[PDB]
Amino acid sequence: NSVHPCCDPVICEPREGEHCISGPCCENCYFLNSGTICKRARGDGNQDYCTGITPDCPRNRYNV
Amino acid sequence: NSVHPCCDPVICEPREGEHCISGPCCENCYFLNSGTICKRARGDGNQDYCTGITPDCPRNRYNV
Repeated sequence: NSVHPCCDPVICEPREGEHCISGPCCENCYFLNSGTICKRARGDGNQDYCTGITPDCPRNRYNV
Repeated sequence: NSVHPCCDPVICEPREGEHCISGPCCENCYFLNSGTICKRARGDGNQDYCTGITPDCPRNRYNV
């Protein structure tokens, strides 16, 4: 198929000015605001939140 | 010009099986053996060495 629209194929980094390529916490090449819920929990209210600085969805650190 | 031969443009990561894209300590998409000198010093013998796990040339930590 083809180049990811966020990717710069001569560097294998995101195009200059963009943050990221893909991930729960990446949207149109930019990081979602930290605090954005990226996964809800079955229920303690210990939900997983975006960091604002990575594209993944970190496990909430209060989880055992 | 064109895609870096190490780059996978649908992921913006190195092709599967390769380590890296470019850097003093990257060669043909693979990490140089750790211990490989990547820069000599003007002279204490405190040279900079590749790590075996990154493509950059770290400053030797014994440097003030």
